[PDB]
Amino acid sequence: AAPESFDEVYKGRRIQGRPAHEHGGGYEVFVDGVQLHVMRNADGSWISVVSHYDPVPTPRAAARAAVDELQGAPLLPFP
Amino acid sequence: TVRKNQATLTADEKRRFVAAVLELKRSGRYDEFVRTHNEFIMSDTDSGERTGHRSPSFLPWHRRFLLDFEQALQSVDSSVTLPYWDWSADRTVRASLWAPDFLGGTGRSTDGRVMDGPFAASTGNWPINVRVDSRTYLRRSLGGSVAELPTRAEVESVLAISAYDLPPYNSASEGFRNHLEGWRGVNLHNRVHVWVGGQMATGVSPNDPVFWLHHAYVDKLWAEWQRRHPDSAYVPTGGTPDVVDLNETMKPWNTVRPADLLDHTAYYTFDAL
Ligand SMILES: [Cu+]
Ligand SMILES: [Cu+]
Ligand SMILES: [Cu+]
Repeated sequence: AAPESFDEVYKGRRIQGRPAHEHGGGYEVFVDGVQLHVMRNADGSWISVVSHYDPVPTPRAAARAAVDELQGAPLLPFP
Repeated sequence: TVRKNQATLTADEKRRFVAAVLELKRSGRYDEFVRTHNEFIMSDTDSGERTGHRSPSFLPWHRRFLLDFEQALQSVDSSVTLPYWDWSADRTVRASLWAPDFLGGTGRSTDGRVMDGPFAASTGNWPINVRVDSRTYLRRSLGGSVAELPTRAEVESVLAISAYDLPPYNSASEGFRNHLEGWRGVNLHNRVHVWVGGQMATGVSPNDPVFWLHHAYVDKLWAEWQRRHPDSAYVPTGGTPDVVDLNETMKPWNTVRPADLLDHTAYYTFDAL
């Protein structure tokens, strides 16, 4: 039962999420139109490839954590 | 064939370790370790196949991965072994680990860039190639994303857990493996990744040579746990979908089983256990 979609500008960057090398991936996140690998843990928390050891409660929180991590840097597409 | 506490290495040991790592990087071999690790971190999932992480095989998989890496170092300088980082003891940025003659320090506040030591981008000797963004320099923010490394008290509490692992054998599990990995509880291994920051907090965490010293100490703690719990052993032991059972082989090697990796003394000993 996937989280809702989202779309916002966070710290100057566009982050989007939607229900849909890696895994299944029943949800997709993008930072400025580049797909960000994210994963759901059994307890419902989320992580992304740029914050993989630090569970956050939602995919929007994972997107925001990625923007925080990137410090303005473009994301490269995953595998 | 002895893995030593990083804090005890001699000058010559530090030098030969740094040089062997830099030569694996130059030859292109280092980056394929980074890539292998990122593929498993991106594919291991709680509801599906899981091998390198979030699963009982977290510990023997990283033991074999570190053995592959150590053998590659030894192919450059056969005197070199992986040191370990006891982060319950050496818990500040002033640890000699982080000195310019060893791994270098934390990154600057503006962009997290490591500015000293042999792996600083300015040396020309540590390009970050296998990456998830445009930044091609080693980054760290020691103590930036979590205030504290695990303490010895916290480690002891995990070492006291008698069951190796428990169904459902993933990030939701009780028992030793998941408490050591950190997805439940006081959090040991995951929190160290978060504490270093930079690439160590990401799926391409072996970009930072501290990766190997962190996992060598996680591997030591498994060995310590075995000593405290001689009546406990790897589980599951057969027929579990999506999970590597004791006598099943593991990817990517396909030729080795958790059973072949339980006893570290077949490959190395510690300075003190
Ligand atoms: Cu790993
Ligand atoms: Cu993932
Ligand atoms: Cu790790």
